[PDB]
Amino acid sequence: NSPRIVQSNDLTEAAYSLSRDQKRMLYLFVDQIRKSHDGICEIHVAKYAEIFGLTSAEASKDIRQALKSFAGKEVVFYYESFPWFIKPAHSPSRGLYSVHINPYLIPFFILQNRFTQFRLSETKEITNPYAMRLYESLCQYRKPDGSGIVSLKIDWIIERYQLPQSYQRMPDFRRRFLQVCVNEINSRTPMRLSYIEKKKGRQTTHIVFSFRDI
DNA sequence: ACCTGTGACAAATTGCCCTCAGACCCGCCTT
DNA sequence: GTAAGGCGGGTCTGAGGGCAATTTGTCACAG
Ligand SMILES: [Mg+2]
Ligand SMILES: [Mg+2]
Ligand SMILES: [Mg+2]
Ligand SMILES: [Mg+2]
Ligand SMILES: [Mg+2]
Repeated sequence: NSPRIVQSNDLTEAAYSLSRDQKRMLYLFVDQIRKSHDGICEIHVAKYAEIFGLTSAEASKDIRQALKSFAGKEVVFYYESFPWFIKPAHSPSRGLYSVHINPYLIPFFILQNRFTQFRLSETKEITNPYAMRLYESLCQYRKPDGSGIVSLKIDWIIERYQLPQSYQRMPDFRRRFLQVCVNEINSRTPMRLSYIEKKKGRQTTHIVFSFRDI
């Protein structure tokens, strides 16, 4: 009976760079917003700890540092850029944080034909944020029986997930992004994932993912 | 030229550990 | 002896300060 996150495909496919801790918080904002609004959300240290199996101390550390690092981050919807926050976060009470999400993001969070959905228990053990991005993109194509198949273009992966510059060399892309993230998904989610490479000449251009549910 | 994979090293991140003051509660002293 | 109402101290939290072991980001070399 875990909380069911649903979100517009525009967010699944947006270009941005967030840490694991920031994305964990972002799922709860999207849930809060969705039960309704004006963008103001809230996070309690003690429930976050319980949700993600952390101590109170380490939850506090994760929230605090995540919140400070939102400053200056933008989100781009394909070409329109917005800041996530329009005011700094603050604590009215011990164990409580209050946050001001950009009100212009609300429509981008929630069209009834174009959406992505997963239960939070599916992603809360993933560590690498890129494996988080990848698992959201695959869910976007999932069927009721839990299977799907999709071809993603490599340049689009690099742009939207904002992979670091040295992964433009394909052997580094293979070793440090693709193999690690397919292993995490196979190990940390109920999804079972395989893939093959599409070539054009000597260049590899797309990755084709197939998956089913356990 | 282009392509691949591997070995090295640096920078970042993980779950831990400790300390100490804030909020909350309630047994006991006082009247 | 009882009973009602305030206070000091004890427990529960979370806001800080750290750590070493692993993972991620980068580039030389060779095939
Ligand atoms: Mg990072
Ligand atoms: Mg942490
Ligand atoms: Mg060529
Ligand atoms: Mg060598
Ligand atoms: Mg050569």
